[PDB]
Amino acid sequence: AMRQCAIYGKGGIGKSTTTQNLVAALAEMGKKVMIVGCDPKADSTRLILHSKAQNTIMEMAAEAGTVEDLELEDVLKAGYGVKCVESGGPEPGVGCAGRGVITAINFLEEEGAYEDDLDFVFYDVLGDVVCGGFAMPIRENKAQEIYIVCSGEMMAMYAANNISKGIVKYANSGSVRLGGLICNSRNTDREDELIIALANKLGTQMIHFVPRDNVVQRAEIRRMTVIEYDPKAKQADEYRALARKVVDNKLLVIPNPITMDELEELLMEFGIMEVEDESIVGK
Amino acid sequence: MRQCAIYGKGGIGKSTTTQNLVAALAEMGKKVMIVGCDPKADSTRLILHSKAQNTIMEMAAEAGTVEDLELEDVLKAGYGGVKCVESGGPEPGVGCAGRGVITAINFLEEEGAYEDDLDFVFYDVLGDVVCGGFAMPIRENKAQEIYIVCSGEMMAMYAANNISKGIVKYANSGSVRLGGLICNSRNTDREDELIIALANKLGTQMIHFVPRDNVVQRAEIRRMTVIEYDPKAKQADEYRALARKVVDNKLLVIPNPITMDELEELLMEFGI
Amino acid sequence: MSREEVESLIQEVLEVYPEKARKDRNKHLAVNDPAVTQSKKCIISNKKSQPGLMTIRGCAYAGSKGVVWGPIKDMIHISHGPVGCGQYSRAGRRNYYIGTTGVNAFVTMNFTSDFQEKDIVFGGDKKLAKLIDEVETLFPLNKGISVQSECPIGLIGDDIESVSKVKGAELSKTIVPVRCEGFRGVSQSLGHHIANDAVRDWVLGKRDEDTTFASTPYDVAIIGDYNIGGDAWSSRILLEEMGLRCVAQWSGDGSISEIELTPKVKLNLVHCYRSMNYISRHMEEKYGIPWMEYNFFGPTKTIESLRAIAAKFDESIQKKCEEVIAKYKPEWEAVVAKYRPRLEGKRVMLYIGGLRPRHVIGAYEDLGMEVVGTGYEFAHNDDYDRTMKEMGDSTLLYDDVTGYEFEEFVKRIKPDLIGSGIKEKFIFQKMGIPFREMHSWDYSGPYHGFDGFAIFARDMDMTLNNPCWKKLQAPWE
Amino acid sequence: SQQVDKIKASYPLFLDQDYKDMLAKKRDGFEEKYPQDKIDEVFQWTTTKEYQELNFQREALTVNPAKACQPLGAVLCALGFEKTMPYVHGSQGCVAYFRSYFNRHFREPVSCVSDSMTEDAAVFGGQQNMKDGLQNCKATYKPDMIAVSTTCMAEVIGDDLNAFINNSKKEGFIPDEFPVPFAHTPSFVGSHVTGWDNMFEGIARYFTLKSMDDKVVGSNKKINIVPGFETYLGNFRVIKRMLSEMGVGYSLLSDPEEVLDTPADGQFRMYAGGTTQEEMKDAPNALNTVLLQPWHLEKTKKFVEGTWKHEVPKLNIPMGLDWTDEFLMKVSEISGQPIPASLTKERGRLVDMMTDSHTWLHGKRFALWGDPDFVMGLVKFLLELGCEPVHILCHNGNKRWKKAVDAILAASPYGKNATVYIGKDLWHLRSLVFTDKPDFMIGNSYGKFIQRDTLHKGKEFEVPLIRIGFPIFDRHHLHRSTTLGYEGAMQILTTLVNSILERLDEETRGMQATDYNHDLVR
Amino acid sequence: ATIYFSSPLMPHNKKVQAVAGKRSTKKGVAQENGVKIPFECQDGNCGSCLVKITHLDGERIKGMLLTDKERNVLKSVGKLPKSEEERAAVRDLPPTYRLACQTIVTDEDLLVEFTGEPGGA
Amino acid sequence: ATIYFSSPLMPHNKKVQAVAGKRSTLLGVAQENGVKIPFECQDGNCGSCLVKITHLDGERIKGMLLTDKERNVLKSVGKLPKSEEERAAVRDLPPTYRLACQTIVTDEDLLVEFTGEPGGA
Ligand SMILES: Nc1ncnc2c1ncn2[C@@H]1O[C@H](COP(=O)(O)OP(=O)(O)O)[C@@H](O)[C@H]1O
Ligand SMILES: Nc1ncnc2c1ncn2[C@@H]1O[C@H](COP(=O)(O)OP(=O)(O)O)[C@@H](O)[C@H]1O
Ligand code: ICS
Ligand code: CLF
Ligand code: SF4
Ligand code: SF4
Ligand code: FES
Ligand code: FES
Ligand SMILES: [Fe+3]
Ligand SMILES: [Mg+2]
Ligand SMILES: [Mg+2]
Repeated sequence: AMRQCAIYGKGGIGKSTTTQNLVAALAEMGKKVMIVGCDPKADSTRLILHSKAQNTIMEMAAEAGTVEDLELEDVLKAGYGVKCVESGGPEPGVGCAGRGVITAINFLEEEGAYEDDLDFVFYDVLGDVVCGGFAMPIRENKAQEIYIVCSGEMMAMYAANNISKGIVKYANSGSVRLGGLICNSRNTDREDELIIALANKLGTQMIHFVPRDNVVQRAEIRRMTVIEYDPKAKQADEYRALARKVVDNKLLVIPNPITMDELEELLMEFGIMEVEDESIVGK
Repeated sequence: MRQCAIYGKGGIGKSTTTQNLVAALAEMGKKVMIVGCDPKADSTRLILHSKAQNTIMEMAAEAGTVEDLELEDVLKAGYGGVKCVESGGPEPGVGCAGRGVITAINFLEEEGAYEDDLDFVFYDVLGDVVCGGFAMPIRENKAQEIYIVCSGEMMAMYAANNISKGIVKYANSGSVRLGGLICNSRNTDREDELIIALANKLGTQMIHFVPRDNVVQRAEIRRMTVIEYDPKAKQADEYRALARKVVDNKLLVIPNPITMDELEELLMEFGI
Repeated sequence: MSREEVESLIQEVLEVYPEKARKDRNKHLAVNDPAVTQSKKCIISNKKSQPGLMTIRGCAYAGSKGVVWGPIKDMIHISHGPVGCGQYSRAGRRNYYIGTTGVNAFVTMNFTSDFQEKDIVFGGDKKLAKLIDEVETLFPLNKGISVQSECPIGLIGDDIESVSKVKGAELSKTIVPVRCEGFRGVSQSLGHHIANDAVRDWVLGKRDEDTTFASTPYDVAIIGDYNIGGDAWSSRILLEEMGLRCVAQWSGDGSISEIELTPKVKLNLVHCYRSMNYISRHMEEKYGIPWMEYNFFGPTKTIESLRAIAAKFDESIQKKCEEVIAKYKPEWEAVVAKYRPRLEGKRVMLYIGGLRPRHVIGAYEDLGMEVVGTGYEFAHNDDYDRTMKEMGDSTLLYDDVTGYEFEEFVKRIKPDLIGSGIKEKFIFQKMGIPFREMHSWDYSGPYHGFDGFAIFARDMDMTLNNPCWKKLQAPWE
Repeated sequence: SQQVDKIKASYPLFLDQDYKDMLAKKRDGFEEKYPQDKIDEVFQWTTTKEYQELNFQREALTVNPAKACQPLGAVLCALGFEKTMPYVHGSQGCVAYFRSYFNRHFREPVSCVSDSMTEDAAVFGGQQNMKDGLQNCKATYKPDMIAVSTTCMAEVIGDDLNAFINNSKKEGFIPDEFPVPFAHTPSFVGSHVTGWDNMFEGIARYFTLKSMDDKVVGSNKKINIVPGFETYLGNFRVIKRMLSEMGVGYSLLSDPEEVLDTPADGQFRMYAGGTTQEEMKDAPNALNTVLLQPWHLEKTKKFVEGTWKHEVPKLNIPMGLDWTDEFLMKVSEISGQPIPASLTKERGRLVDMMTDSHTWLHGKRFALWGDPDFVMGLVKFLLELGCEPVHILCHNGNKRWKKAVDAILAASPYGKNATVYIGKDLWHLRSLVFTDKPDFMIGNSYGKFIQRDTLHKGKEFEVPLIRIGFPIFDRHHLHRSTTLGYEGAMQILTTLVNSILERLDEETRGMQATDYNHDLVR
Repeated sequence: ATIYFSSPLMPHNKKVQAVAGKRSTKKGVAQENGVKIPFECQDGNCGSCLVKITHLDGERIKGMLLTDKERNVLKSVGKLPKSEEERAAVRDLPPTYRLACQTIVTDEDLLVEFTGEPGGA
Repeated sequence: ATIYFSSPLMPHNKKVQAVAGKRSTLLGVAQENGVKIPFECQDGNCGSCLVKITHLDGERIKGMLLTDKERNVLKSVGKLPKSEEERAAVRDLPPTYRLACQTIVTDEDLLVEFTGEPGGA
């Protein structure tokens, strides 16, 4: 009755907004969803709780002394009918930045937030680099279905390739699978077909393509999801379609990572980068 | 409320300089609090006119534990409305000598003696060794401003350097800064600019130069502080100017330690 | 109501104490505010008693030998040390059991080392070994031995753990040493923890590699019910009629096999938090067995607890719970109809250390009685967190109340009834206030469940409304 | 299931069919109980002679003892002085158990305090505990005197009360002139009677050791009486009545009957009666001092003879006929007052009651236990009634006491079968009454579990119990009775003969089976 | 009871077997085995004997009593956080930092770390 | 061999009994007892199984071989001072920081601490 899902991608493309809007759309269907923000930025529950920032598990453990004394109520905050928690992160420069994730999920599993009283559990995970903590939900079989947010940018599809490499590495010991690719518009002409070709190369699909709408900033200025701000807007319709196809998603495949030259030629194929030649290297 | 601490080696006029500072500040209508972080029970004798203020550790020992201690018996008010706290240490050889400072600061915070519309709190801390409860105000970010009392002697400059190193160690964990270098004279040639040179070498600014005279001792016999013993004294006005420079001080910097050979050369090329 | 004059009353009562005693005792007397969830800002508990003020608390030996280990029937409990400690605690607690005493059950018995001066001086461990050998010789049908240490055992310096290990390996029988010395702990509260630790370390993990027990998905375990006057049986019959099967009882009428089989249980039913929360938490961490608190005092609390327990199982258990509630409705309804008019609107003060005062308040309110003051000698801060909601506004709360304080509070408040132990029973019976022995149920009971509610109501009516209370003053006075 | 008109307590509610089925299910499922055949076989084994030999080969394990620890007797002694607070330097559990024990026996409030010594006092001693406890007790409960005894904790760690009390007095915790007598009462030495003796000796030494210059024997022309560990109010009352009837000036020392029998009139008297400090100061002016229970009053006897210069008479406890006569004659000789006609009439009435009931008492076999002096007096009285003691038990007896009881038995033709046991417990007595069945047992309530055991073997093997001693828990207001003097002998005779008659009536109640002996007149 | 003493002054960690519950404290155990823990008082008011206790058998943690004197001394050297004080008050569980002269050996495996300096740095 | 696993991720340290010298390494012992040390490779080059091992019985320290693969991984992680390398090379004594996948259990009492992160912060 519980579908454990994670959203990965390079920082700065819209993982948090897409995740929050997907949860908002799911809550309309009567589903009960829970959000875990495994990103050190700690802003993945902003648009749901209407607050300036949710207090992180690490912050509470530091102010209280240890994680064993922490309660669920001050850690789990219920807004829009869905539960929200934030992993946080350590001080930049010491430890491993993903350690907070390891502190969070573990704590949750010992407190009972992981009991199947919920239809959907989602992990907004930073996927700019795949190391301990940020690959722990893949290594410890804590995320069945992974969705990668990607734009028509070289770095975004590099991050998608790296996350798929991690998935295929941990494909033989667990049921962690790639459920599809989500594209957020960067005002690029050929980006839709570009990530279509990328997903075809990787052996996966687009779940959906999200248009760049200026109403998302108007929704965030109220610390609000776009679904609640205009229930009748077309961006809300796109988010609802993305949610319904996430629910109806049944293609869970082990991806086929491509090389750097393949990514370079895929960028070449759609005009984002010009044609390289060997005779024009020295001038 | 501004939290300031006075450090330096023992015997350099630290206590009486702090007492004159706080009495001068109280002359202007400000209200100040004194916490004596020196094991010697003499940090508050010149503003209360007493043989020796009973320390927090002594009362805690006599009253069983510190939980039975009351704020009224430890907080005594003196001339100018000053609040006086005295933190005695344990007997020699019995544990850390800095337990008194930790106990007293914790007790003062627990009983809420800081928020009572105070403006200045002064911690008179021993600076011979920076460790235990003596480095505790720097460790816990209790005193935001720190002033070191030194003279043109090797021990005093080394103590100032050690306190500067202690400030550097805990610089990143809180807003603990070295405001300046208070200079006390022992009637020796070429001392003022020696201390100005030390302060410029380790990044701070000299606050004020205090000359040695006999009026402070005549006031000391009467258990009296200089300013309200005789307000028209030249040294009384010098203490007033020192207080004015302290209150209107806005330079807060992180010092840089100087090596042993650097201090030796600085002492040598100035004629001593 | 009327919090101002109860505050001033606290101030007047605290006037005779010396400064230090007054300062400490001021923290343990409070005025109840039901809108408070953290009692630590209102009352302070689990602190040492002031010397020489006639406290009611006991020792850890009483809280371990006399409370947790004592009700276990087929084991032999050796009071290691002088005779008196086991003598005064023999058969003083009405933990009921079924067994042949002296053959296979040894609850009312008193096994003691009976230390002399030569034992105080020269060791004492070899005496313990010889005692174990004699116990095995004369009592072959016992299923275990516990050694509850008294005060001198730790003081002189003794290793009862090595003796326990050696003799258990030699005789192939479990020996549990319990360092329940009287000086350890400020009250009986630490005795519960020590006994729970002993069970966890020497008994609970015995049947870990065994899987010969056929467990059903309705298995439960009663933990924290010590069968005073048959309380545990009255709770057990209700639990069994609901469709649940109970394999363990902790520890009233309990056995070694029930303790060993408890880890094979789907739900832990904890009645007394204070004495068994440690073992419940350990079994939740290790074996993953969930646990909850239930209350069987009065009809309302019994129905609430039955529904809450049924909510943790399938629909058939809920239907069975509805069946038993419908079956037992007319009984307690008739008891209420008969006894509430005689007891309506009468005020009661309570002082029982541990879980009972918060629990009994619902049963009292069921008969129209109001609790005006309450307190526990050994309860911790979580207990006071739990009881503030139950008690009425501006009512009196005390912790480790002394004899003088309790007497002055009773004289000022003038309640209609006081429920407390034997040590204060005759004191308040002299002053003409009806008294009930809450710890022993005044040699009556049981009080748990619907069957116990009738006895509860009858007892309170017979004591509060007795004519003897109207003849205290001579006609010529 | 309960009927609102006939509400059942535990018995017989737990005899219903549903409860029986529930208990049977519990036992058969999750108890691993031994088969009933095995249980019956082991029970029958426990009643054999070989099991008795194994039981008497015990040296380390004691089962069901018949004695308590010293501070209980110390508190009982301390309770007998005017406005005196018993104080126990040690842990609080000791005081809680003492108070519960005495409340359950006397059904009266018992006041005692402890310094609540803990692990901190276990490591560093209990000087501060003593100071704070003395100050708090004096400030709160306002006693004229504080009587200090020790807990085994304080005895093992070597806490000396003299230095602690002097330090408390000289540091201002209590006034220097406040009387704080003390005694050392280790729980591993002797029993409660030894604690009573130790505490009384401590109080007497506190009040008289330093004022022996102006004391002349016989100045106040009174006789001191020391009762010892006594839990019968009637025993104090009868001694007072007999001494006042003779016109003999006396001074009862440590009599708690007043505080232990306060009336219920809407007020709580925490202090009542008791011997005043003046009578303790004037004690060595008496003509002589009489010890009512000399076998547990030896140390106070040494103190009285050595210091007070009193020729303490060699008297037994005034139980029975001969010993009461000897006590009366010795008191008359010491005080010079003749025995009046009222006491002669009372003795004649006792002899009349002895002759009236001699038929039913002759040849009856008794197994008794209790305290040394009480047991000796009871055995003597049983010998004067023609009864036959068989098993005499004293868990706190010594070799000298056993020799004295053997000498007493040898001087009567009814003591041939009698054997004396010292250091034995109630399990030994159960074995003795199983293998050598007497007619009745005589002791405290702890013997009731023996009777049940015998009833399990059979109705004809049952040995009924007679409750005379300390403590009696299952009966009400039996502490108001008397055991000393002619009155106590009368009550004991009535109890014995009526128990025998009630047993005979019970045995012959079956119609057409044994009712032919159900006589109306006995 | 097994106790492992550790210190930068000690070249090797030392394993000792101790009898639990003795009136003599961990200081007695340390002194019998020649473990140089600074003991500079006889009333337990200094902080010289401060040690860090780690329970190696986490399942076998025994409930204890934190004495008021020990609590005050631990707070005086700043080695008792509020959370651990509340834990000792409510759950009767020991804190991480203890005093050797006030620590009663329990029946478990313990690791006692000390740095050779008195409590309070 | 008695091994005490400790970690801030674990609520309680666990005491386990292990057979010394097994072909299965400390990683086998950790896996069979449910201790979650992050293992992220099968050729012993990732370094994610870095643990800190303390020999509780200093007398019973057993000499071992520090293989070149372990040495290179520890240097790539940074948990290998030159002094410990010299000690391991000359006196055949194990370093403070080890790799669980490449550590063979010896017949002694060990304390194994891990933070849950891969080796190298
Ligand atoms: N669907 C969208 N259309 C337009 N802008 C978007 C959309 N989603 C996100 N953004 C913009 O991207 C910015 C940062 O995205 P964010 O979600 O913080 O990145 P991350 O995925 O790292 O959390 C936001 O300020 C937001 O305005
Ligand atoms: N401005 C001054 N002029 C003359 N003597 C001074 C001056 N300041 C301090 N002294 C002397 O130096 C000594 C320093 O002692 P005090 O200031 O009481 O404590 P500390 O030894 O901590 O400085 C005093 O006894 C005082 O006589
Ligand atoms: S165990 Fe406790 S003092 Fe919970 S030591 Fe005490 S048979 Fe009381 S209020 Mo006697 S915590 Fe039980 C108790 Fe309550 S002995 Fe009984 S009645 S429910
Ligand atoms: S607090 Fe608890 S009950 Fe008290 S002694 Fe200590 S373990 Fe025991 Fe028994 S024997 Fe008598 S009453 Fe004590 S003084 Fe020595
Ligand atoms: S594993 Fe990744 S996130 Fe963690 S410290 Fe290393 S690089 Fe940073
Ligand atoms: S830290 Fe400083 S004050 Fe404390 S004991 Fe060491 S030298 Fe003394
Ligand atoms: S030696 Fe001073 S506190 Fe232990
Ligand atoms: S598992 Fe990767 S180095 Fe050990
Ligand atoms: Fe009575
Ligand atoms: Mg984000
Ligand atoms: Mg000074």
